[PDB]
Amino acid sequence: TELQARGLTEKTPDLSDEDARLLTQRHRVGKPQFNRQDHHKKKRVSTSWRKPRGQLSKQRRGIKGKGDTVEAGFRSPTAVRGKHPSGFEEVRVHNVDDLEGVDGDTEAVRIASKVGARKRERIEEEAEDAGIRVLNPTYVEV
Amino acid sequence: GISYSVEADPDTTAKAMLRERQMSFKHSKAIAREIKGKTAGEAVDYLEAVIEGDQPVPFKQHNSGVGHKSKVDGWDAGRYPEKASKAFLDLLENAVGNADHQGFDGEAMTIKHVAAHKVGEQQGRKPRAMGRASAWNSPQVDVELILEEP
Amino acid sequence: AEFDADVIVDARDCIMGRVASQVAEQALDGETVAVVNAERAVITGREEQIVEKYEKRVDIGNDNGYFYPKRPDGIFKRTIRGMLPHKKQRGREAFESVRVYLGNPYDEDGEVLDGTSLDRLSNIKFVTLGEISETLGANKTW
Amino acid sequence: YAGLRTPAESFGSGRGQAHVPKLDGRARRVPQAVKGRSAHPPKTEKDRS
RNA sequence: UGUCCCAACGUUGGGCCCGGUGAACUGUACAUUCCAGUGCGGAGUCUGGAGACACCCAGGGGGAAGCGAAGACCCUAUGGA
RNA sequence: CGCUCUAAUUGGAUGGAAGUAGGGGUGAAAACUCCUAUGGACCGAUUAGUGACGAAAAUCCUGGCCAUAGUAGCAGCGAUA
RNA sequence: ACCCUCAGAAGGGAGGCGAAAUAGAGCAUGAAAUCAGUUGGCGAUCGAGCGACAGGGCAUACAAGGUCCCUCGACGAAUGACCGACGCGCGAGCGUCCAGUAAGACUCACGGGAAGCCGAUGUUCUGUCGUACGUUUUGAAAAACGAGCCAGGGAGUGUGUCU
Ligand SMILES: [Cl-]
Ligand SMILES: [Cl-]
Ligand SMILES: [Cl-]
Ligand SMILES: [Cl-]
Ligand SMILES: [Cl-]
Ligand SMILES: [Cl-]
Ligand SMILES: [Cl-]
Ligand SMILES: [Mg+2]
Ligand SMILES: [Mg+2]
Ligand SMILES: [Mg+2]
Ligand SMILES: [Mg+2]
Ligand SMILES: [Mg+2]
Ligand SMILES: [Mg+2]
Ligand SMILES: [Mg+2]
Ligand SMILES: [Mg+2]
Ligand SMILES: [Mg+2]
Ligand SMILES: [Mg+2]
Ligand SMILES: [Mg+2]
Ligand SMILES: [Mg+2]
Ligand SMILES: [Mg+2]
Ligand SMILES: [Mg+2]
Ligand code: NA
Ligand code: NA
Ligand code: NA
Ligand code: NA
Ligand code: NA
Ligand code: NA
Ligand code: NA
Ligand code: NA
Ligand code: NA
Ligand code: NA
Ligand code: NA
Ligand code: NA
Ligand code: NA
Ligand code: NA
Ligand code: NA
Ligand SMILES: [Sr+2]
Ligand SMILES: [Sr+2]
Ligand SMILES: [Sr+2]
Ligand SMILES: [Sr+2]
Ligand SMILES: [Sr+2]
Ligand SMILES: [Sr+2]
Ligand SMILES: [Sr+2]
Ligand SMILES: [Sr+2]
Ligand SMILES: [Sr+2]
Ligand SMILES: [Sr+2]
Ligand SMILES: [Sr+2]
Ligand SMILES: [Sr+2]
Ligand SMILES: [Sr+2]
Ligand SMILES: [Sr+2]
Repeated sequence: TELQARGLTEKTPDLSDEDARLLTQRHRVGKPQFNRQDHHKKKRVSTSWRKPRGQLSKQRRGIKGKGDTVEAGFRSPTAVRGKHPSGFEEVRVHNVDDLEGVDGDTEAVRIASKVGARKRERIEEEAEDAGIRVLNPTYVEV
Repeated sequence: GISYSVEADPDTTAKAMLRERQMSFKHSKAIAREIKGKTAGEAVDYLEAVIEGDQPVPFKQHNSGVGHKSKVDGWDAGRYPEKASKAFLDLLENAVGNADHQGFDGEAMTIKHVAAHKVGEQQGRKPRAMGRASAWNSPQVDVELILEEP
Repeated sequence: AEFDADVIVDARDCIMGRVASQVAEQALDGETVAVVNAERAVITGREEQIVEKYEKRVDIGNDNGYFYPKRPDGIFKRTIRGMLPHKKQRGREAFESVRVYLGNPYDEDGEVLDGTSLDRLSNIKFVTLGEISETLGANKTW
Repeated sequence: YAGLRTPAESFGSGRGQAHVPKLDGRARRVPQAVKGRSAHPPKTEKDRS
């Protein structure tokens, strides 16, 4: 009568104190948008980042207000970089065999969009029985 | 051409459309805007009065150079686009006709939705001085109308 | 016509600029202020030079316009306006919660703000807003 | 010779137009022109062994 | 002898309003400006003030160092004729 | 980092591929990825190659389109109809 | 096809076919520019590189993010008190002690709370900074040059020889 998601939807990974601290830092500090200079001024200029190269470029010259310039200094903490917000490390899965070797306590699985409903159903029941959470679960009426 | 841009309940609604009409698109927006919400009958009487020159159509957007009209309410500029008005009369005639054929009281139905869309231009050319020719086109207009029981 | 002022200031024998400076400060802090007896407010210096300056403001102008007040009423309020960011929301709000009056339309007597008083027994080189207005050609309605 | 089979010439300065070779009011030959030559295309002379 | 003093009235066609038809030039963006100043020394856009309720019609063209034409002058090129 | 096609190894797709639209997540970033709708047949990953491989700009090219504008013109000619 | 409408082999309406007519004739898909209608935010007293970063308003079906707020407590870097006591200075005020104490960003735990609620997205408001971009140039917001807008197109390639 209502929609329910398959699998261990509420599962949380177990992280060391230091990893939870750094994951919490990443989430608190965040980062600037880092969109290309003046993308908002011209429709033909997309948001995709490009190093401002104009000799007189205000952003290139680092003028406050013209947006931040990509620099290594903005990198996220190594210990948490790339983690899903939940804290899990993601593993891209295309079939049931891809579930092999995955630690459901430290990794969550993400089924490629290309995968069909039939193969997804098998992957989803096998992941749950392996204690692995599926990030993009199927919702069935139960 | 267009497709109705608004949902319509067949059990309490009647529809109609004009296709590729060669008339002012700008006049059509003005007219649609003015008759929306009116009853089919009121719209008709209104448009006949426009063609007769007794009731101006407010020109709120395409108004450059347009002289003011005392009978325009809450606005200044207006005109009497008789051609696009006659086209709307055909549309209403079709709408009300369909309406009645379905068992509704056509004239009494409210104009729930009415919008004009420019579907293209009939291209023309006009010779100019100095050996050159410039565009001389005709707008092509589609217009949708949905009538609804009170 | 009725102005619930939290403060009623008496400008009599008080240095216009010093009162103005304090009324602006209070107005920005949320206080509703009514300056009274503006025609008796005072400005130090040599009357001839002072008048030359206010007459210059009266003569300045053109099509765009430089409407400078002649009544002690407006002279004083303009003085206050120049101490407020009257073109910003907060600034206009403050300025609009300040009113100046010829004489005292209230029943209470205004208070004399510290540091704004001029000792007539120790000063001979000063002028009265009212005197300036008369010279400017205003119709002495006070 | 792809894109080079045209006597297209540029009008130079004077008509408020970019100096692009044109023929019958159509731009041609140059790489930035639609129907123009390929600037640095695959070449048969290249040793691919 | 209306060239002028010194301009007036009138005529015809436009102009203005209405139906129909229906282009072009031009357009980095923003743009209600004005006075000063500053700045590559000739600013609607920077600074300080002043002024500024929105929209529309007609007008004569002050400004946009207006639009149109990669200055024809001048010089430079181990250029052309 | 991304693009084309080749090869080896290895996967996805009518229980819905690519693309597109809106939206969620990751990466300093190039860009990667998922969800929903549309779509209705193809699509990847790794490794070694391949190169007519990346655009905001050139009075750049071609196509499409907006403001200009319901504006100018549809009067002027010794043939005013 | 049939029917209705219409001056009408037009068009429209209803209907029939097909998995799909949003496959109905330059008829697979259907971007942007852009147009009509409409939803959210702003809006007829107010100011212009259109934003970046902070923080407020209002708006939000699901899915793909799940956090966030307040009492208190723990930890507690640099920094760092009030009050009180004593002692100086013409005075504003300062010194010694209280004391490197109380406080102190982040993070965490207990208890309570939020689900338009936290993130995020749209728009708008406030604060701070801010006169595009690319090029030319000693110096460009420039009254120096380029572009109306968008999509697609658009520039280190081959042979030989040498290093
Ligand atoms: Cl790195
Ligand atoms: Cl049009
Ligand atoms: Cl004035
Ligand atoms: Cl201000
Ligand atoms: Cl004195
Ligand atoms: Cl921390
Ligand atoms: Cl190179
Ligand atoms: Mg853009
Ligand atoms: Mg007019
Ligand atoms: Mg000719
Ligand atoms: Mg070619
Ligand atoms: Mg030249
Ligand atoms: Mg010469
Ligand atoms: Mg010679
Ligand atoms: Mg492999
Ligand atoms: Mg391209
Ligand atoms: Mg005009
Ligand atoms: Mg005659
Ligand atoms: Mg198609
Ligand atoms: Mg470039
Ligand atoms: Mg120079
Ligand atoms: Na308008
Ligand atoms: Na009116
Ligand atoms: Na009226
Ligand atoms: Na003074
Ligand atoms: Na004045
Ligand atoms: Na040829
Ligand atoms: Na070869
Ligand atoms: Na005469
Ligand atoms: Na002018
Ligand atoms: Na051009
Ligand atoms: Na907001
Ligand atoms: Na240049
Ligand atoms: Na520049
Ligand atoms: Na300049
Ligand atoms: Na154009
Ligand atoms: Sr899919
Ligand atoms: Sr208009
Ligand atoms: Sr103060
Ligand atoms: Sr020339
Ligand atoms: Sr200013
Ligand atoms: Sr004129
Ligand atoms: Sr669309
Ligand atoms: Sr290329
Ligand atoms: Sr046009
Ligand atoms: Sr005639
Ligand atoms: Sr003529
Ligand atoms: Sr049908
Ligand atoms: Sr401590
Ligand atoms: Sr392009």
